[PDB]
Amino acid sequence: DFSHITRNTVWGLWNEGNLFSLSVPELAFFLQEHCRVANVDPRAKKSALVRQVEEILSAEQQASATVPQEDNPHAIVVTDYEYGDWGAEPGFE
Amino acid sequence: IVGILLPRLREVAPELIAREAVHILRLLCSIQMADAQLVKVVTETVVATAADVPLRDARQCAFILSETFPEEAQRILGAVEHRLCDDIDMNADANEVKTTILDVCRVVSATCKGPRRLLNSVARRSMELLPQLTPLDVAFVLKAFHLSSYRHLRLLRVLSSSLAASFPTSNVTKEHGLAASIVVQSLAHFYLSGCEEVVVTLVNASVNVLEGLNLALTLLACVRLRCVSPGVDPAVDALCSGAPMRRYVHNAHSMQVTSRILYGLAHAGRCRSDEEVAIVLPLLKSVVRTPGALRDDCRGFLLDAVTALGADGECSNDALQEQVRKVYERLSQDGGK
Amino acid sequence: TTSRAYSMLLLGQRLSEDIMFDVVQEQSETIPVDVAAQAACLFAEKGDIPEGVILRLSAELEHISPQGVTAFVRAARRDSSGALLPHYAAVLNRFTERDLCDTPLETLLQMCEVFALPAPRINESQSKFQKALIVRLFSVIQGSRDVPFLCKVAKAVRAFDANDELIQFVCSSICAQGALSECEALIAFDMIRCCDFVYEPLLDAMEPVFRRLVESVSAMLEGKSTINDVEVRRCACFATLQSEFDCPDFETLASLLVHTVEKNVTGCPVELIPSVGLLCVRTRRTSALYIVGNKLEGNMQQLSDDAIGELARLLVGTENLATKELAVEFQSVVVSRLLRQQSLPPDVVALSAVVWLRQGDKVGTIDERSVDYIIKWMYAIGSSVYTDLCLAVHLSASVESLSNALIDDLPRRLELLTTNEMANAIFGLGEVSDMGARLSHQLVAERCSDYVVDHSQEFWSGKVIARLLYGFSRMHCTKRSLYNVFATRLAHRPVFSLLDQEAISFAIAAFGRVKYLDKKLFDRFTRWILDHSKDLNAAELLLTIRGVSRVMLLNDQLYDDLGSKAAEKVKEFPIESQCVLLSSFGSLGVEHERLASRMVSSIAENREELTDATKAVDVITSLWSMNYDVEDDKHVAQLADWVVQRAEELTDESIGKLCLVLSDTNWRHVPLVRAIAEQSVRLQGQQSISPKCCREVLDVLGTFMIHHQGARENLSALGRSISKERIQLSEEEEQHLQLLL
Amino acid sequence: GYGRWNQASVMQPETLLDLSQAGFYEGAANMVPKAFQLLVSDVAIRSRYSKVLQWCCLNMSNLQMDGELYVDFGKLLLKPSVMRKNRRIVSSYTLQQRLQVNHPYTWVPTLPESCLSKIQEQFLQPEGFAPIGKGVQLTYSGTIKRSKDQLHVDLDNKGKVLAVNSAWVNLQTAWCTHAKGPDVRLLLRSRPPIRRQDVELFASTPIIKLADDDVADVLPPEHGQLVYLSEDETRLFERVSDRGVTITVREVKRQPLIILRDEEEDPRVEYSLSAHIPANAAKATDVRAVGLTAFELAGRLAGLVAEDFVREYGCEAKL
Amino acid sequence: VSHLSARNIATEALQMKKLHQERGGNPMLAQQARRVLFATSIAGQNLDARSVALLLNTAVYFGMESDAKLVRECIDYCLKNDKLITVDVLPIVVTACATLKSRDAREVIEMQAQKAARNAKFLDAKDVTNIISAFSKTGINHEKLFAFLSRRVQTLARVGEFEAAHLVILANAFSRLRYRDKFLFGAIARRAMSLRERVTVNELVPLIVAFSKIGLKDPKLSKRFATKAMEYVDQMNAEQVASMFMAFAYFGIRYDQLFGVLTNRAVELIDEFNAQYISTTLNAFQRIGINNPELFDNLAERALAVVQDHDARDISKTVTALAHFGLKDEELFKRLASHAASIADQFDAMGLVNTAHAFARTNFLQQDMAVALSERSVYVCRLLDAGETRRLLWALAKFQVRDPKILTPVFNRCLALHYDFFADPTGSEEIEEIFDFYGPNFCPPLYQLYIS
Repeated sequence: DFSHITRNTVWGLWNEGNLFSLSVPELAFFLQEHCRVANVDPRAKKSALVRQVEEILSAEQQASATVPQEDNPHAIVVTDYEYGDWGAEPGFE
Repeated sequence: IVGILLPRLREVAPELIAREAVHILRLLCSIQMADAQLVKVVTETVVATAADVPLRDARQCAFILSETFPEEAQRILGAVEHRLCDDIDMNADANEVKTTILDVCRVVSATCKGPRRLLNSVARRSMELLPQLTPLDVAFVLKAFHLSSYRHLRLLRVLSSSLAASFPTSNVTKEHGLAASIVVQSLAHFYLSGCEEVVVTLVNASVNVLEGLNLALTLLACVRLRCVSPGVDPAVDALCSGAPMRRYVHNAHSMQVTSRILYGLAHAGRCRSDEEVAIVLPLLKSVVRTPGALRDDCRGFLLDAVTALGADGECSNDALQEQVRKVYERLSQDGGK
Repeated sequence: TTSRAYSMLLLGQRLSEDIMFDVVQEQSETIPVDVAAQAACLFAEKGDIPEGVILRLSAELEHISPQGVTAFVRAARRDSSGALLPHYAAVLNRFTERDLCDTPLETLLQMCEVFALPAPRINESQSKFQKALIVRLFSVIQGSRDVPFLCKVAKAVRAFDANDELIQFVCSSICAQGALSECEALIAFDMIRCCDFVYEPLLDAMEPVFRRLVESVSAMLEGKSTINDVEVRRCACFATLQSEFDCPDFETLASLLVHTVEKNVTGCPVELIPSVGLLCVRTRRTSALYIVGNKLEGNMQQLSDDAIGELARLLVGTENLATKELAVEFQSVVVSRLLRQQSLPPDVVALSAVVWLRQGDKVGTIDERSVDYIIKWMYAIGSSVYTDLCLAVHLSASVESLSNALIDDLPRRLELLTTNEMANAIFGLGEVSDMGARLSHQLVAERCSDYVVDHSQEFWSGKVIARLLYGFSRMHCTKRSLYNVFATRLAHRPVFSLLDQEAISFAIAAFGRVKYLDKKLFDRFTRWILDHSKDLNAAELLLTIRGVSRVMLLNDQLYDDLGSKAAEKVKEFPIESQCVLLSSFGSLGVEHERLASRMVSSIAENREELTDATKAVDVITSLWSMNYDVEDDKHVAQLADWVVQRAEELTDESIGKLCLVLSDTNWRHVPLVRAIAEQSVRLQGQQSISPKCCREVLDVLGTFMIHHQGARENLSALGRSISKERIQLSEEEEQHLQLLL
Repeated sequence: GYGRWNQASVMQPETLLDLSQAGFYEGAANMVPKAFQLLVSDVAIRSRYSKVLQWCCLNMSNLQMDGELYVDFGKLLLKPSVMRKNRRIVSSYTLQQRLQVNHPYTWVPTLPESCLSKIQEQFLQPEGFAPIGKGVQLTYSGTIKRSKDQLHVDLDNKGKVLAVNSAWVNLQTAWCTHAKGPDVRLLLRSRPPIRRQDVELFASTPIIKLADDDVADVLPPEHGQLVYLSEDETRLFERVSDRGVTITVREVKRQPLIILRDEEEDPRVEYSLSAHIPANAAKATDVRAVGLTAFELAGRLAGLVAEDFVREYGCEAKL
Repeated sequence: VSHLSARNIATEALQMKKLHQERGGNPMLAQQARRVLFATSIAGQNLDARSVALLLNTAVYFGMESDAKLVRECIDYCLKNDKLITVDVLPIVVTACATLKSRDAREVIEMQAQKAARNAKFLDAKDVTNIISAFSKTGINHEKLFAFLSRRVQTLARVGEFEAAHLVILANAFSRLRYRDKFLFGAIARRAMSLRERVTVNELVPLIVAFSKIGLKDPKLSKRFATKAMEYVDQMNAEQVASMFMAFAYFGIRYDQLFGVLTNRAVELIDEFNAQYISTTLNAFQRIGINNPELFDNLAERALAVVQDHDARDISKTVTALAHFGLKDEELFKRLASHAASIADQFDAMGLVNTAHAFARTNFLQQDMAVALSERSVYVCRLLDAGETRRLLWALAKFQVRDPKILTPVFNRCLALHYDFFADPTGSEEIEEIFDFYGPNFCPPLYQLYIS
């Protein structure tokens, strides 16, 4: 309903559970603006909106943030042929 | 300090447990800083969780809010009504049920209302657990059954009958002056026969301790009690012989008390003997002598009393009749705006 | 075609699944708006109204009959979505209320009574409609003095529409006539009880009439022995009304009547026994003893149809006054009266079934006639009746038809129940439906979950919340929403701090069954439990130990206290409870020597009650995980020998669990090993054993220096496919190896 | 507890723990990937400042955020506890990690007076470009501490609040340290979202009571604690190099009045270069020439004030 | 006051990982696993090493890094407790502490390498492959360990003891490790040939790739694999076809029949090509020298279908492959240029120079692309050698760019490497073109050095 709703906020919620902290207008606005939904049903209650938002985000992820530790031997990778800025490396010094 | 904290308290209130809400309301009511914003939300919380809340807290909140916020106290009492009735009925602790009936009676008296379902149970348990009650307790119970327009014949009759003039320190008592009158007024509010000996016994020993507005109320009650109860006639004679009444007549200073005394005495017909004249005259003197416009209850009581005195042809005292007529003239003049 | 269904629903009949299909009939246009509104009413109960129906209702505001107005109001008040509200917004309370009293006032009474429906969980039209209807009511009732008619209309308007003026006026009008016979007295008493109002002159006028009625009935003690049935029937009706109402003026009469009947139980008619019993329930009377039973034991068939309801309501409450024989004969009487015409209203037979079910297994199975009657007219059953049925259905086995009917109306029964009744109904069905666990109990569970997670801001009591959670957990409908929302709703300072020994154990066992631990909430729960740990009875220690261990919390003090408390209370636990407690403690590994030592003795002594021999090996295994030395005192040896004697019930998994404990602790039990070997041989004979079991059996056999040539011959071939590195060999390499040998 | 408390034996196997840790990802200091730089003077460092800045702008874009590039001049003073066992030599990587955990640096943005000889009165004048500024604009700058986070407010001299928004969060902070001249500090800052209710609330209630010369805090105690107020004199200049690149130079002479710590006591004067990086700049359009341009301009400005920085005002024993 | 049981959490997370990597990998399960794992914490409990590498393996699988507390408490206790880690747990730990950028995730690897070197002799077939595949990821540089492990591989494979799936793992790991040995790869090839027909195509292609990527100068194995690839060409998809194209190009020998059947395979799989491996199937052709135009037209036709989403390096590779015998299909070329302008994101300096050079030498000049590339050229010219600097300068000149801010850095760089700038004969002609445009006025020192 306002500008404090942001894709970053509605992602830090989705990844945290707790998606039910947003009231009905907040989730309706999120579906209308960011999710490009035609028009959310005003009759819809909290749970249906939460389910729709979670489904939209799940389809939105469209990538894998999991680095596999297995060794799949059917992977044909022909592609292959430091300053310490982006964080504070733990256990240093 | 409380003034600075209150804007925060109006935002922290919805998450306040009842035990702490009691202290909050006590603090904000002792210093006259209670508002219509904290009280509404705290009563909303205490009404929402009436399913399982310490009845002590509900009664405390209702009583504390009764004085300044009668509607919220009524809502709180209604919310925990049936649980309170069950506590009054099935409990075994005599002291707890005594305190509960007493303070719920105080709540009902303060808000001048009470649901009948709770009143039946409080009446039944008060009748059952009669002997332990100090005459103050019975007076408070009958007070609660008054000012609430609830009629319970069996309770009235049984409590009055068991009220055998066993007030503390028999033949000399001051506290019963604040209690006995109430009972009479209750018996005056409805119409029950069989309390003439009661008022006679009460007034024969309390005439030397009753003072001020109390007498007037009693007097008026007796007048109405004269409609169905003849034996109250000696008690009225006690009301016409009270030393405190005479000493107030000498220095009539309270206009409401004087107005009600006149209202009682006009229907008492006491305008024939010299002492009656010496009682009536200073009251009418001080009614007009005190400046300012008379207050509404004073206006009505004085108007009715002077109407009854003027219509009474037996008052041949020319000075008293002229005094009554000029009192009526002052009443008309101050009331013409 | 729809009008028949509308009338059936108005009577309170349930509509068969085929009837809704038949009434769909492609509800197109070219039909009057009244039929469309009736169809909307019909579809309101069954799901949500289709979009075509709501659109045709909205667009066809041409002219609507008062029957259509009733249908529109019912549809608005019944639907959960609120679909009618937009169009209802334009025509709130039928803002085209130009229709005067020309419509017969019975239709106005229907309009009044449809408003009594509780609203679904912008409103200014209510006051306008109610005040207009009050004016109309005053006008219509002014030109009449029919006491039954006046009382009936006041009861029809008993709802919050008149500001204590119509009633007061009606009571004054009734008392004005001064001809108040016993019939009018009873009708006026019924009306004045329904409105829960007291009018002092009215009670004053009615007091002598009931005085003379009770005086005649009490005179019928010895004199006036000539019985008049109408007299006793009227006295019983007065007794029932007074018991329900508890008037403070009509209490000498009630006390005198109870005194008369109590000390003079000689030949009083049966028609007085039920109603007086209600007067016995009120006012704290133990005189209900030796009145029902002693005077009414097997001869209550003489009671009239209307008097059966009072007896049913008497029996339902105060379960101490209902016995086995009374329940059986009452159910037989109800079944007998059911078949004929003028049958009883559904509430009475429903209460009869409740009384039948409360007993448990002391009776047989409930007659299918009563259940077939109850499932029909299902909408006519009240709310408290529904709650009682749901609570009691789990106390008697061999009941599935009634339960299948019960858990079908919950989506329709959502908005008609208070929160406490909702919790009670769901917790009650959360045993029979749990035993079912079918597919039909999935749509209903999900719909109830959605409804109770939407309006979750109204549940203000901890016990209701927790019993709701427990009921939804014991239904195999495990979501995240219904537990996430109610985990915080259970954490507010007003909602919290009201929990004690319940709504904590229930909450823990409803979290520790779907694995939704909340760290802070559980920390607070465990702090509370550790605080008031001296007063948790059995059925809590189990319900909280099996809950806080399916979420894997290693609270040292909490476990060390709950173990000791369950050690002190050992007899109360049943055998299956003891096994589950040991399994719960052993799952994590939280050793407790005192608990196991004081608990395995009970299972050893009551060894013969175990369902088969698998559970004994389960006890031994989950007693080993607790690092309790199974080589200790003979108590473990008794269960081991018991397994030995009947070592034919062991299956693959049981042998697998037993081999590990035998091998790891260095247990030299030879007979147990030989029994394992023989049972494994016969299992392989039945071709129902797994290679891992064979490998473990051979392992334990070899480890203990036992030959047992019978098993090695027909088990090893199975037992090497698990432990043989089949290095893949090509066909050329295979033929080369064949050349080698 | 009651019901069938002896049939607790059936439990569906497809139950995996689903702990909820609400309140985890939220906050102001826990919303963006940050970056740190310890670039030391005396080329090839404007390549680190290119790569890190480009990746930070790309991250700001992918999170649907916008920010601005803020550069200023001052003097770092690292806390004495950064070194250990009194060793004057340390790896440039170990130091960059030492400063990134505790942030034990004190930052003082200031420049000596009489340094406006070069700016606006040299070839820097053209560099400063058009002085579109409307002259000194008397303004008070304050910051408020909420229950959770902090807000920053700018109040005009005679009127209600003119700006109220959330605190700054700077993704990339670079300490481009010099030897004798004033050090140059580079930043890529962004604004966390702010609730319209909060801005309208702090607009409705007046913040301070500047009656006569003295000022006092009249903020209601139910909203925050006034921790820093300073009278500001502000001037502005703008440049447009045919690329929408609005490298704005701004001078502010702030006089701290409402003080919390002894660090901010005396009157200070600070220059500042700025740009604007919207949610579309990191897409297609080059967003590295802005960083390098600001770096070169800041280096030149630092060089032009080298001599007078170590004059009677201040001293630098950088050896 | 409430500590989750780490062992049971591990046994739960293993099931969660199996579900996540077998069911498809919906993010809801990943979020649930991360939620449960974050609150997990090793404490005064006494977890065994077997059930600590699991809390680390699953965590790192689900995205956990040194940021979390679980990892920081699991990477530790591996520095202090090293005896507990046996050769079964070692591969899991080593492949876990490989993507982790911490500085204990590199002391752990070295401490484990000091253990696997001593025990590189006492290892069976499976554990050697597991340890080698684990140490391949970390990019460690311990040659004694690799020599010992190669010795153990040869000893174990003297008698057939490797199935036809560990050969792929071992060859891939050593090739990615950049370890050139003729003995070990000869033994692996011998063992692979021993298990005839057990190496299916899906297991054959990666072996060819791994052998081709190691730099083994020899005609033996490249001759042997030819018939196997020729027979297996029937049942392989586009990705493996392109990868084998690149591998056979990098081996450096020309096989007529194999390449012919590969073209006949590709023409049947033209539809599937997604242009991420069209780059390889074109660059292999360019590198080997084969210039058969039958499939060039089909690749050009398929390049239109996917032009909007060519990768950045893909444009460079494809266009420089369109240099040799470029058929000048401007229909695709103009859109490729426009996309290259739009894809002007992070690129490769070599990629930039090759892109510009291929754009200029084909004589199909365009404006927007040239502007974008010239703008980007400044940030990368400081990392160019003399030859590529010359190529970039000529490409700029053919683009007719006179912006001083663009040409000053490249001129400074080319003056810095003047001796190498002038000493390349193959660019001498190009020199006579660059000064053909700029004239003696531009960079007088450069002209003075050029005249001499």
